[PDB]
Amino acid sequence: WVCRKTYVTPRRPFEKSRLDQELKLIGEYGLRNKREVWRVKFTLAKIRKAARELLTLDEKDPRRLFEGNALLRRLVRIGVLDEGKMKLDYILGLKIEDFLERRLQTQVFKLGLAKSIHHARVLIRQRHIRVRKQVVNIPSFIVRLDSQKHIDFSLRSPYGGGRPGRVKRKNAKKGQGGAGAG
Amino acid sequence: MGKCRGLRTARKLRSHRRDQKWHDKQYKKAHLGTALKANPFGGASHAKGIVLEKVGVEAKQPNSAIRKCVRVQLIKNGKKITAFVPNDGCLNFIEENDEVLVAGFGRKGHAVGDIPGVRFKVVKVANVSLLALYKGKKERPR
Amino acid sequence: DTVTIRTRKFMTNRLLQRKQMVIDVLHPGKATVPKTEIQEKLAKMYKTTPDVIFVFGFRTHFGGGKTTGFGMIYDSLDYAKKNEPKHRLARHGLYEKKKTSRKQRKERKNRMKKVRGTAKANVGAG
Amino acid sequence: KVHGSLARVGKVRGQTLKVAKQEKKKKRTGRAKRRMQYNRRFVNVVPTFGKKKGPNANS
RNA sequence: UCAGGGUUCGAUUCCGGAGAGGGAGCCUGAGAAACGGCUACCACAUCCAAGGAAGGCAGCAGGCGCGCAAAUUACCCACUCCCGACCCGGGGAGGUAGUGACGAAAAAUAACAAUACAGGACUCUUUCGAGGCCCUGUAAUUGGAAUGAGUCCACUUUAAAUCCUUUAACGAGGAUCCAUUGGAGGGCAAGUCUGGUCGCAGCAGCCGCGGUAAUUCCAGCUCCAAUAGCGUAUAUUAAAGUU
Repeated sequence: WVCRKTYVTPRRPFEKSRLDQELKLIGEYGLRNKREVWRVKFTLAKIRKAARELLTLDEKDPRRLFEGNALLRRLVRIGVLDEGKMKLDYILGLKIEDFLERRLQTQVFKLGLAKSIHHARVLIRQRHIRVRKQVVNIPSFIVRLDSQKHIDFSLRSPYGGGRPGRVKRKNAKKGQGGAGAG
Repeated sequence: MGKCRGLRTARKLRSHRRDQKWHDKQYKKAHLGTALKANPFGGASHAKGIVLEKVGVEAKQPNSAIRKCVRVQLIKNGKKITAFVPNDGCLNFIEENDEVLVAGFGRKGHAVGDIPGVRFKVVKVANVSLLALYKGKKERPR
Repeated sequence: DTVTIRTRKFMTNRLLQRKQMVIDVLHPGKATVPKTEIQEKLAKMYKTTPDVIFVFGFRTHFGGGKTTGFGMIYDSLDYAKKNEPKHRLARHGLYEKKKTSRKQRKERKNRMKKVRGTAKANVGAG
Repeated sequence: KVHGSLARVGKVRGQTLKVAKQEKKKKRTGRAKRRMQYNRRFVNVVPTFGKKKGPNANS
């Protein structure tokens, strides 16, 4: 039906300067590939293009008002922008890293219960967390501002209340069939 | 500069450009179609033929080597093309009076490297790649 | 388990003589229970008894915890038995189909086409 | 010398020794391959005076 | 595809048009110069007791041929609509499944402690040295913990079923529940390592490598890039202010 790409490739194939930035950025946040990086940078450069229009439109054009007002609300609703700013010039001061703070795996680590970031991604996938009432398996949730005070573990897991795993209950049955009857 | 900048000179611009575009080499091949008629390909990426007989082809200086090509007749034209064979010992995996699949070098019209008179190479002998014959993950199907 | 049946946007659909709502269901440590069990509980929430209740849908969300379907409740049997698409009546049996597979119809039809006056052989006889 | 003509194919590949030392060790994929790449280059932290070394050096 | 201006493509799901082997003529009807109607000629091809008779898949499947090149002689009118004298009948329209690395979205292939060395802020000490913190890989075994991949009863899905989601019971110690595709002289991210070959064999888009000391060939080890994808050929755009 309707399909389109969510990322673009770099114009240069190789460049010592570029590769180090993409590598070290992936190291911090535990990302799997550069396709998880360029995805972010497509969205950002798209938003940077839309903003770049409206600044050149006449001040108090109706198109410029209605777009900007509802746009900045969305940037504030995800929390990559403040309302102590609230104008279009600060869109261009926005950059790549601020998004990545609002990723699920980043917020698990930063404001919750994890070891290193590499641990935290595994917890999201193995279904040990929820967002308000709802299980997730996607570390690319990007998390709305309101939902940061509802990040909790899951209500059926061995982490908190719920049935144990098959490593524990296995060893429990080693007390009954591994050394209790075997 | 040195040319009209009228306001009613759309005709004198758009008819001039349509003429001086034909002096370009690239454009003149695309739109006359003399390309299609002269080529042994129909513009198709590959083509298929039947072997006529192995040959040895001498190299252009400074390099000196013997390059062991083949010569092939085609299915759908009956005309003849001289085609390179890749890596060491892959000549043996091509046997006379069988079919092969050919393909251009990667320069799209011109002879490549130090070998002259060759503009084509060979990729598959009989639904089996030169790679798997060479590497040894497949065998001759006969 | 202990499960909850919970309404959602009721309609008194007088023209078809039924009452159609959503069947919003919560299940705690389980989810996805038989549809038969569901209509029992709805029988003893509007006192209409479970043979004029009909339900279907019931897709279960991730992790369990909720399931949502669509249910009808007819005033009498005959209003259901008349209106009702056949497969929903046969869903808890009182009707079947036969008929018989597909094809045996078309190959007979074209043979019936090539006779005139008497086609009673082909209707029974091949 | 060259004896038994120099037109012969399969020459260099049919007179070379064939040896191996195929792995028993399993290499990492996906996430962890980038994790090691990050730590081994930048977060060690070794670097010293101007040098040419590269990330390979079997010299 | 693209800064601005453009360039290239449009058989192909919507709308309009034209045509049902090639030509011509015509019947019926409100509407047709109709081909799932008819008549003739021409090109084909079938049956025949040789007197005659019958045919047009650029409809859905399927076969031969052609080529570099393309799926099941499957299930069903429940949905969506249409047709009829009709609330009831019919529909290869259409829906459903199969084949499917054209292409697009999502994101697993091991995470955490013990010991072990290793680094540096910090502390003590004239220094040596010692303590200790933050972390790192890396050896040695392990230990505890977790999960779907699969296998699979039940429910659900639907016309009937599959898939998906939901749930029993089995299901991880790294040797296997195994990530590959290309490259390492320069352009261009990575070996003036080891063995073999000696202008031979081969590599090389380009510039160039090989004539017995090959950082470029054939192999081993190591390293680099992208990654469930990567390479190659060809059309075409940007690069091209080289239209």
